[PDB]
Amino acid sequence: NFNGLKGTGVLTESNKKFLPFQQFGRDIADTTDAVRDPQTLEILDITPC
Amino acid sequence: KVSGNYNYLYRLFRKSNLKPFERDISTEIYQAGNKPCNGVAGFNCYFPL
Amino acid sequence: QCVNLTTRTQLPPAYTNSFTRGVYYPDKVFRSSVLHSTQDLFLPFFSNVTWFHVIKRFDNPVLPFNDGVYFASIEKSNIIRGWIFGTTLDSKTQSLLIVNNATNVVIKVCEFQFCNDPFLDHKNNKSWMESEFRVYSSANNCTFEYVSQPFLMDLEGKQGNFKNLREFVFKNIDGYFKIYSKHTPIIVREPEDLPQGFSALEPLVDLPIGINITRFQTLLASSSGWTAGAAAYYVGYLQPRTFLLKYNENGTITDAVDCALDPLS
Ligand SMILES: *[C@@H]1O[C@H](CO)[C@@H](O[C@@H]2O[C@H](CO)[C@@H](O)[C@H](O)[C@H]2NC(C)=O)[C@H](O)[C@H]1NC(C)=O
Ligand SMILES: *[C@@H]1O[C@H](CO)[C@@H](O)[C@H](O)[C@H]1NC(C)=O
Ligand SMILES: *[C@@H]1O[C@H](CO)[C@@H](O)[C@H](O)[C@H]1NC(C)=O
Ligand SMILES: *[C@@H]1O[C@H](CO)[C@@H](O)[C@H](O)[C@H]1NC(C)=O
Repeated sequence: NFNGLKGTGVLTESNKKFLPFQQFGRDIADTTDAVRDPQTLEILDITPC
Repeated sequence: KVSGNYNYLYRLFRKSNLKPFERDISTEIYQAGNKPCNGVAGFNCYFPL
Repeated sequence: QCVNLTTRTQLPPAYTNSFTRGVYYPDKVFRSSVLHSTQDLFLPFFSNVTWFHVIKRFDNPVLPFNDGVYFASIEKSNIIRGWIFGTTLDSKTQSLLIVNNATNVVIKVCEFQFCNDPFLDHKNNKSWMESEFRVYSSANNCTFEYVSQPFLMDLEGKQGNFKNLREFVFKNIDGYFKIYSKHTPIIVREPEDLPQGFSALEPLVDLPIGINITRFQTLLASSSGWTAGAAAYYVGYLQPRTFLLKYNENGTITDAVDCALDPLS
């Protein structure tokens, strides 16, 4: 539950590089799969079951 | 108040519909006709405030 | 206190075919190696953008504002100190002013303290020392203040072989005043109409103040004497179109193409 983003899946460490203004990450399906944890500033990767 | 209140001010004399989130503070004299007028009230001289 | 210019020898405004500049990130999201199509306000390719060249002689007239402004400057001298925007009328109406000279970037929105001229004296004969720091005299009432960290403005530079090319775009939408910035470090080429290539405009700042703007003028700096330098800048407008953008593996904008420009487009 990331700021209202209620989802289910597995969370890995994402190696891609974002920008200071960037906060999310989409795909062809336009569903969020790469997120930024507000407290610790690494990048998480979301993969469904 | 018990004797009435007069501190709060407004204006209902504007020419056209303002766009959303537009601020107007200036006290340009309201006109009702093509005759130019300012200051004292009268025909086409009504104060906006 | 401010002192007027007089004896205005205005150069004819030159015209340059703007090749590919003006593409910016539409929103603060991330994509990766995917094409996209977006309807947005833009400056089209191959438009006759207005070129102003500044060489005793100062030329900076007031220009009308319509649907954002794409501004570019190729310089080294750091003469620019901000921008005057709005519907001022000797600041008895609401406007906003920008000062970003050395210490901080300050944006004020007010029924301002005002001058009768952008600069101050202007300068003494040889050097470009700054004095009479007050660029504003007397007001009625103010609305908004903003203070932030100063931008990368290197002070003073050589005449010719300019490297400081900074492109800003100014957008107004229903009180959202969004300024996007991009500075490129080095251009070994001499200042001409030549520069063309690929670039991206990272977003810089947003202001939710909600005012009305109809015209704008720049801000550049008691005796009358100066050894003339070189300054080159460009101003252009925008209109709503739709663009096709190609992303990359890293997540940056590589190429953009118009849709209503050419039949091939
Ligand atoms: C917001 O700014 C516009 C300019 O973009 C101004 O339009 C004025 O509208 C009145 C309406 O009759 C005209 O009499 C003026 O001549 C217009 N100004 C100019 C410079 O032409 C005005 O300041 C604002 N408009 C609205 C609708 O709020
Ligand atoms: C500049 O011009 C304005 C125009 O009204 C005038 O009021 C002001 O005194 C002038 N200043 C100087 C220094 O000439
Ligand atoms: C092209 O530049 C000329 C030079 O004066 C100008 O008159 C004309 O309006 C410009 N056309 C466009 C489409 O910008
Ligand atoms: C130039 O003249 C101004 C007064 O108009 C003075 O304040 C300033 O110190 C002078 N600067 C130089 C370098 O002579």
